[PDB]
Amino acid sequence: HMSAADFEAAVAYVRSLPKDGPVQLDNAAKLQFYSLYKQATEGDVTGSQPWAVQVEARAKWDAWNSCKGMKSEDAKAAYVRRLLTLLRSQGIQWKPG
Amino acid sequence: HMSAADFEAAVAYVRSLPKDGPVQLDNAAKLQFYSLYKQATEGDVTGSQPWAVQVEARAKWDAWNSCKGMKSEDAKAAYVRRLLTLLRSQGIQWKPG
Repeated sequence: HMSAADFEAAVAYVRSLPKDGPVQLDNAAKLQFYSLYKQATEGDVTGSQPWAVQVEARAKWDAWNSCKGMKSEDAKAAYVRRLLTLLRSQGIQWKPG
Repeated sequence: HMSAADFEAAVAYVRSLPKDGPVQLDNAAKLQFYSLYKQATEGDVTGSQPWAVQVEARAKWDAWNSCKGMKSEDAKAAYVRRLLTLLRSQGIQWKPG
């Protein structure tokens, strides 16, 4: 079954999605994927908080900061689970391959 | 073109390979993928060196220790490039898609 070991396949799947294809990502989803991806691959949020005026960079950093403390494998599992749940919410089933 | 950004896709591809499929991985290749993967995703080698009688665990840790100091993004790129060159050496072309 699917585990954190499928995190890379899930990342590759998200990266492969076309701009206007069958899968749509709202800002919330993009921020969830971004922050879990960074937590999974870099650990806790790095550096200083971006300027408020950089609202997208700041939102990304804040979303990553909201994951501080999460173990890398737990972030990987959460990323995969979120992809699976998002795809189901759009009528799509996924597995690696 | 391909870059470290395709690391996840390359990992997922290697995981997808069946035991006796078109792609064959010798021990050297397995140790290269393992050590670059660990370097890329965890940084420098962790913990104590395994006992020699544990030949495979020792070989894997030693291969990871040989990557110590390598920047994570450089490890990712090296992994992707190694997959591309390994596949070419068996008459296969790969790309994420």
